[PDB]
Amino acid sequence: AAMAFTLADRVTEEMLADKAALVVEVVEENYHDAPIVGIAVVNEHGRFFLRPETALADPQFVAWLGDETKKKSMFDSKRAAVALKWKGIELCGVSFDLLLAAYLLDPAQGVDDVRAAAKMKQYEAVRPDEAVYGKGAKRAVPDEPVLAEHLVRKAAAIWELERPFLDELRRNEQDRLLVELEQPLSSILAEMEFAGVKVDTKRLEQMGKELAEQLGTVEQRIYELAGQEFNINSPKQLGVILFEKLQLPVLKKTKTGYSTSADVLEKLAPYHEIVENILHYRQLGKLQSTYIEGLLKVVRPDTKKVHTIFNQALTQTGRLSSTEPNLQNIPIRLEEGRKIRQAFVPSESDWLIFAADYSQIELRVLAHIAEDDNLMEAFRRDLDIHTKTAMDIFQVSEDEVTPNMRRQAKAVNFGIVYGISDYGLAQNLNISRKEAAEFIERYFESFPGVKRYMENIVQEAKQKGYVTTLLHRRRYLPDITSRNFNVRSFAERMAMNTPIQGSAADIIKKAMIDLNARLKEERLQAHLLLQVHDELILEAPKEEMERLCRLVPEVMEQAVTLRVPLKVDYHYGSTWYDAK
DNA sequence: GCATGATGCT
DNA sequence: AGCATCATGC
Repeated sequence: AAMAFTLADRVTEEMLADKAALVVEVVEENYHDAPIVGIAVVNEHGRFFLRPETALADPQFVAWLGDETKKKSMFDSKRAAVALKWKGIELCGVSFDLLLAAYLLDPAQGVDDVRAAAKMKQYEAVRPDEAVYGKGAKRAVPDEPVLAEHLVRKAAAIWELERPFLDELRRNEQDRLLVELEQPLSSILAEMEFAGVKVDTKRLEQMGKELAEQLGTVEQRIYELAGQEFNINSPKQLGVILFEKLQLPVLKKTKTGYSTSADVLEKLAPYHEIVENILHYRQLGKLQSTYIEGLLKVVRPDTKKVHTIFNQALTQTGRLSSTEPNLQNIPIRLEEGRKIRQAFVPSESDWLIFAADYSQIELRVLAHIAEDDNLMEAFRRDLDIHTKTAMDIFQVSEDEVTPNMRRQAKAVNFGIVYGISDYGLAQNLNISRKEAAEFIERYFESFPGVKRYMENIVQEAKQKGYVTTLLHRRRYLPDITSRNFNVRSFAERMAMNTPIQGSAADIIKKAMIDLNARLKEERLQAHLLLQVHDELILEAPKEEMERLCRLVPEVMEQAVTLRVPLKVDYHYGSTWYDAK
């Protein structure tokens, strides 16, 4: 039974009411400089569909869009906001975003369209986007009658679902999390994505050139050591040359066939000169394929800029994800990949890259939530946490902790974070489980408060059905009651870890909001470019560096008040590579 | 078209 | 942990 609506030929005053559900449809997944396919407005006066060419050319409609006092409820308003920024139009007054409300209520649902969110409340009078647009190749905008009905039905759902969603968010004590955190953050992310990051493609093209040289050299060497040419990129052909032709030991297998996993080849290293070349070849290869060739594909030729899209409603912990390209995983660990960061430059002459990062925010958050005296005292002293952990679990003085001891205490801290899995520890430390488990027990002896928190949180997750973060983000853990050891075990590790990774996500999001408010009050030209989980990257005139050196760390450190201090380090330079 | 398995980051 | 991407290959 079709839904009633006016298929408008011109904008009317009726369509410019004080409150409305608004749909500004951008069908391309990547909404940067993309077409707006149609518009729908549902308010107390009715339902309307507007062709974009006419409404976006109407001064009253554009003014209504930018009027902060004209409240709009939408689904993924960041997508619309950015598609409109590319058209020189400002979107304001978005007081409710259904995608974000759904995400906060339950991130595991995987809500990615209005139909998915509506189903959460037994509302199914709207179709899934995939159903009307199709998938991949066959994707396509349908004819106006079909298109117009779909947009109006989506707008009507938002109009109807706003109250029940806000009601549940309030019961969950998540209303402010939505209104004061995620929604204001959405607008900040829109500015970042729209601004983009400048790329020195000539540099990138020079690197790919040398990398192509190296690659070819290591690849030929590998054919020598193997005695024949094969597809090094095929773990299949790889596994046969290593474990059959060269008879290397099988220390590990995969579902079917052999495992050429990274650390397996690490173990194999000692036996053959070919293993080191395959690992090096894999390193240069990832650099070439993903970070030179892949990057170059998404750079806009007109501006030499790259515009990521931050998925704000995907992760189970409250973290953001980044795509097309992923700017949260640019190489930094090994020096050869790190050089890729030389290609990321300021978008204006005489401007520089400024990067600030939290120092151990997770362990600091853990010290705070577990209220572990030893852990809190360690951060209050701003101690090297890995040396301090080594001192404690190995029972030696700072003087006697050796590099191998620190590396292992560091391994327990890296693991500790993510629910401290001893099976995974043992593999990381390449030790037996009984030994890994021994490390863990010595940790809990030294950090009793952390032990108690892990126990208490697992009990809570069981009792309530979910765990929450500092700012009330929530994660349901149905598997924590499983009678299957493994399944139940993972959920218990999520119960321990989510409040840690999730609260750190909360903290840095609030810092971003606080920072932009300060940057504006100061009328600084400096602005955010990226966020990579525990660090913020900006660019600004070289003349603003000194003010930034003082402003950025302070805002980040003061975003929330914990039982221990928050510490932020920062650097700046002429390329991302130099902001170190 | 997909998943498998691999590397990259926090 | 759990994100995103890319090459293979069925």
